[PDB]
Amino acid sequence: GPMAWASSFDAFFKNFKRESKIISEYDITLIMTYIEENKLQKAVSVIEKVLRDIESAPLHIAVTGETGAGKSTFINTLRGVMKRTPYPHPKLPNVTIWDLPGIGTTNFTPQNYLTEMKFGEYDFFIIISATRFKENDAQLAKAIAQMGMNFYFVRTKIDSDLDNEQKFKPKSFNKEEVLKNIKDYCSNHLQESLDSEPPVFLVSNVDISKYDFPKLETKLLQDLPAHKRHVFSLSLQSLTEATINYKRDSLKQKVFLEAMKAGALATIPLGGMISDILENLDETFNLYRSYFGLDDASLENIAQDLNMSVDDFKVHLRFPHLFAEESLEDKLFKYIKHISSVTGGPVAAVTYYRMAYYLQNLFLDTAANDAIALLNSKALFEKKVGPYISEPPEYWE
Repeated sequence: GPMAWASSFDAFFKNFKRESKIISEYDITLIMTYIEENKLQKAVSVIEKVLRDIESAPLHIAVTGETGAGKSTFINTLRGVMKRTPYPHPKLPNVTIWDLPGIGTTNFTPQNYLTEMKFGEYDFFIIISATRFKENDAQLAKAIAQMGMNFYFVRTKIDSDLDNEQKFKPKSFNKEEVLKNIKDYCSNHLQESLDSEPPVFLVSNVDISKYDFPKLETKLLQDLPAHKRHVFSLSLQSLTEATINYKRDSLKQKVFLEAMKAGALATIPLGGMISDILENLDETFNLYRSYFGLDDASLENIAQDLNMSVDDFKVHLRFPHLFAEESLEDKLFKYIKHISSVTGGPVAAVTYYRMAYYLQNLFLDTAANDAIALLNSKALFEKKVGPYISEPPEYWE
């Protein structure tokens, strides 16, 4: 009883990368304590409080740097698009990317710049440069860290410098040597002023899949408070498998907690059929489609590149057909048996909410696999219908 539901709870959250956990290990420890003491109502009120903090958590990101750093293109690419300027995210009103003028552009000291730019409103600072980070940049970072906050040095316009070098020396172009020289110069000069060797993230302003942008996103996740990881995961653009999987895992944890909130303690059965639960979940499912870029509007462009209609293209995606007919409820019985033999399942006494949980979990895993397929839509289809059953040799194809 009590001891077994705490182990399922523990075993569920053990399955996730450390930087993706939306509750802290203290939260988990508290919740497990109450479950083990047979205080499930107390455990539920903790989960409710956690979920309220998660759902209302705002995200304010300060991007500080000079105008030559392409700050505008950087900010638009984050959002999928002497005074600070806000740029709300187009899909998430509670996310705001702020354009902060370069400290060198102003004439403030670091401490005065921070107070002028309202440093307490932000979750972290991005210090951006298209060139090298000056000693004033290092002084700013030092102040930010003294305020107990986080900063990240981002060197942008990497694609422009590689292009110039490539056109300069087409036959001896060494991509990795350019990157190493750029990063080392930036690192070595920040190390002299700053107490520790700060990481420097090399990025393209127009393509967040490239260079160090993936490692940046992982470090930002890892440094944020646990409850802020969900809204930050949602704010990412679903353009890499890692980013898609960050969203998948964050939403899977959230629906697990929602299941316990709604169904750990309810006891008169709600009744209905699986078809009724699915009807009730229809708007939730559409919200999930929107998180993953699977809504009809987003699927139009991709279907065109494949000379298909959205209806055609959706034949080859799994989420539309997940529930059909071998009956559905037998498929679900076996699914539940598989999962709950492994991680115990959700803490949900109410069948309605137990099944809502599994239906949402399944939809989330499917939507994420579909989104991953969208990254390489044409090639996947062309390989699928074409004859070859195996992968091509390395540099031939």
